[PDB]
Amino acid sequence: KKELINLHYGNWDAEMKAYSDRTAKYAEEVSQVRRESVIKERTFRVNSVVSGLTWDADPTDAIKKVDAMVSSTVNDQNLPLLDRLQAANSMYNTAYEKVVNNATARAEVERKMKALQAYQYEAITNWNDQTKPRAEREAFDQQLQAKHGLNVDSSYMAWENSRKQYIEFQQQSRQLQDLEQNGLIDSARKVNLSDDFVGSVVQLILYGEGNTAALKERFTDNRNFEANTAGAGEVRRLLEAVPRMRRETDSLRSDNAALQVARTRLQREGVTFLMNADARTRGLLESLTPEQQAEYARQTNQVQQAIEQQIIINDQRVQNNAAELAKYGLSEPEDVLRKNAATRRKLVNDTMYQLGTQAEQVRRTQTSGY
Amino acid sequence: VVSGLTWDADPTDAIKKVDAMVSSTVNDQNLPLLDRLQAANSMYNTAYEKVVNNATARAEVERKMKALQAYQYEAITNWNDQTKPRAEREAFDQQLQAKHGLNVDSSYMAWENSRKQYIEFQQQSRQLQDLEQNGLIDSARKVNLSDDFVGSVVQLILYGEGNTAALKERFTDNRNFEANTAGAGEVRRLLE
Amino acid sequence: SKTQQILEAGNAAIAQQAVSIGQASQLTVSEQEANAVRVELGDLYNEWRSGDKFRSEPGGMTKFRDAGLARIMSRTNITEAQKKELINLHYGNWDAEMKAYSDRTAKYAEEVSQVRRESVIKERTFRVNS
Amino acid sequence: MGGAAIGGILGGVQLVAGISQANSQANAQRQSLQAQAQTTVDASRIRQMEILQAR
Amino acid sequence: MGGAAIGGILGGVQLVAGISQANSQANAQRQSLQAQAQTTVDASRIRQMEILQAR
Amino acid sequence: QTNPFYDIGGVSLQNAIGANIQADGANELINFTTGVNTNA
Amino acid sequence: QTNPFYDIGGVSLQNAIGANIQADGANELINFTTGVNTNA
Amino acid sequence: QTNPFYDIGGVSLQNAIGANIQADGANELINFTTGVNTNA
Repeated sequence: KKELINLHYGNWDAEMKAYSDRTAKYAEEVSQVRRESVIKERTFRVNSVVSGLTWDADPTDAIKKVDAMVSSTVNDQNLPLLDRLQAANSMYNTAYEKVVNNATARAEVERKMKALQAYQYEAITNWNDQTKPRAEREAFDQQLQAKHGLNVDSSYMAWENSRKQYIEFQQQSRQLQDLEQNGLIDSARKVNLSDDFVGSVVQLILYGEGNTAALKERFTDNRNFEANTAGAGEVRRLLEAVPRMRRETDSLRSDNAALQVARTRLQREGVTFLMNADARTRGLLESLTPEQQAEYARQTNQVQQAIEQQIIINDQRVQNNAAELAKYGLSEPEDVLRKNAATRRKLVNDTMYQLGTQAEQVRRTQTSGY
Repeated sequence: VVSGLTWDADPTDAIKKVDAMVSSTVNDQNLPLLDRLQAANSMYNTAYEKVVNNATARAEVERKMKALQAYQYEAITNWNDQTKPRAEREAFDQQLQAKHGLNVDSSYMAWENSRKQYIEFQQQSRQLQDLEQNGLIDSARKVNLSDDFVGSVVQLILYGEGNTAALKERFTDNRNFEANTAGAGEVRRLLE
Repeated sequence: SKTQQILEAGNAAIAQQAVSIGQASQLTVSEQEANAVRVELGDLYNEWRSGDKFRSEPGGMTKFRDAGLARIMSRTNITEAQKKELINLHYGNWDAEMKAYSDRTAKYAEEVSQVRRESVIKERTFRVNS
Repeated sequence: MGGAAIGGILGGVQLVAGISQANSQANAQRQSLQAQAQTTVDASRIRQMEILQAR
Repeated sequence: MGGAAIGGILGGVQLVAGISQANSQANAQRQSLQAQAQTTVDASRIRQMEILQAR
Repeated sequence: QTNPFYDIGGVSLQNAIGANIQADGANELINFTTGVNTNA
Repeated sequence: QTNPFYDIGGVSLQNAIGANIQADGANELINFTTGVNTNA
Repeated sequence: QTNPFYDIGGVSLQNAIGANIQADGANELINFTTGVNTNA
């Protein structure tokens, strides 16, 4: 029976292997079509730009446009490093071939290709290191791109957006302080509003959509003292602590489940459960005639009490973590937080805009009768 | 998801999505143990086959298969035991799943929903107490509404069409000055 | 030929190094297998060019490159230098196709610019003449 | 009815129920944030009206 | 659906997002400038009305 | 509910695809499989 | 999405031109490659 | 009231299924036999 069922299950596994191969072909075709469309669009724009020059046209604008297009291609986050490097190679080679006769433009294109050479040398080494996390490797890759000046044009827009968001956050904090000073908002409400500010900012930085690394670097720069009391330190602490404590909470839940399973097995089977317990339960615990088996039950009572106490401590710590997470508003599941970031920030901004409008009305009506 | 990786792509996101899908499959109550185990095995096998050339991904997938194998070894003994009731067997199976880190996302979502429900319960009880002394509701309507509210909570916990076991665990078992109020004690007694 | 998947660090580094940036770069078992895979790559390129696959298929250039890389990387019994040479040949074919596409796009842009300039010049000349 | 259509629609309704449950959580938080903002604005407006009367 | 169809449409989604993401903030800046100009005009006309009533 | 999915495997795959389309037009499916938000 | 673009190269170029048209009717494309603003 | 139900047995089963449909569109029947709520 065992060998027949094993044969049948292996046959099923082989057929599922074939099905997975077909699905792999489908998904590969889809991704390949997407990447080819993007590359062809970028290359067509570059080519039609570089081909518009006449017999005596100045190529400075064409070279600048090619550089901006290469900036867009290299900084594109949906493409792999190989495709981006190869597309940049094609664009730069076409630009060199078309404008080969102009000495100054040829020298500029050669300098750009040497910059691309050095960037390729460093990015190949940085990208293929398996001892480095994906997020930090991506951050270092963007840092290298900014170092060689490839993505300055593309990164400037996001940098300006992040600066505007930071200025808006500081203005909101100062506005809330002035709102307390005028008397429109009580002290209790300000705690909730500031917690909302910090939670919305952290949600945008962590679970938001798009390359929000610019705002993360903006808030991480503790050297800047501009409104450090506004809550920048709180935002940095939350950014450092939220993923770590979520992982800790998940591990504590797993440990609590292990302890509950161990206690249930100990109650149902007795001391015999300790004979063939798996390694993890043995580590957690570390951290004959019926008479001897009755002494074993007496010891089992104390073991169960200790297990229950450890469960209580772990549950209390998990409760504390979840409570002070929900204090800010980041206790929702990852998908829910991801879908509910931009709207939350927009609601915060609209609420503060209404508050500022009312405060402005009150202040404007403050006029002397003399 | 697994096959969308490029020649030089990093499979961290793909492995996380595989983890989420296996969590959804194993936690699914509408499938038997054999179907869930077999589907999870096929998913892990495909993921391992498509990332064999990456050492870190291979090690991660191998460790997750070891965890799933331990879960299968325990759940074979758990599920086929005929001396236990269905509710106890399902509770022990959920504890086994949470022990090996399989149903992480679903368990976290259920716990968060139960926490929100309990906070709403406390806030509604406090609102009832405020209403009684505010003069809006007299004593008789107040006690009738309190009885109706407690009965509705108990009915939701018992006969609700969902995974309400988390709220039952929250009510019956408590850590510090939670579930120790008169209303929560009455809810525990009614549940029993 | 298996589908594209994740490579080792060394193989991926070799594949990305073969992208020659700048105008400064252009039987035993291993030799026999390298010759066979080179012949296979040449036949694949000939089939793609003659069959009009670069235009009819939606993912032409990317699919050609991915197929070439799949044929090259599926052979684990090939020395690193031979793999570099094969990938260089494949990238040269890809660059030739890209150059042909560039010539076609350049012709299109030249035609558009010439038409516009001719229209303006003919307007002005007709006005002066009349 | 039939033999396969019933199973197909049962599976489909299960999947739709799960997806709509996730979307329902998202929309519930949407409305919760809406209500919180509206309550804050209303309280501030009441405070402003009281200040104007005192003035 | 299809193999090259859905891939084409989802590549087009990325392309159209990239193209229109430049115009989006330009339109937003236009809207903000118009809003601040209208606020300036409204405040100035309120002050003018006060001056006329006093005179 | 389209022939390529039949070619990939089974008819129940068509059932799953139709279920996703009826749910959100395969928005979550496209987002989770490819990483592209069809309706941002 | 026109035969000249197919003749220039691929079907992917047709997809790119269709994306440009769906975005702004190739306004940005014509401005970038040629320097003429169709919609001033 | 469908040919498969006649194939299972009798015309009386067809009458029973018609009664189920006229009652709630076989909602209670589907829920009780299968455990899936068609109309949650």
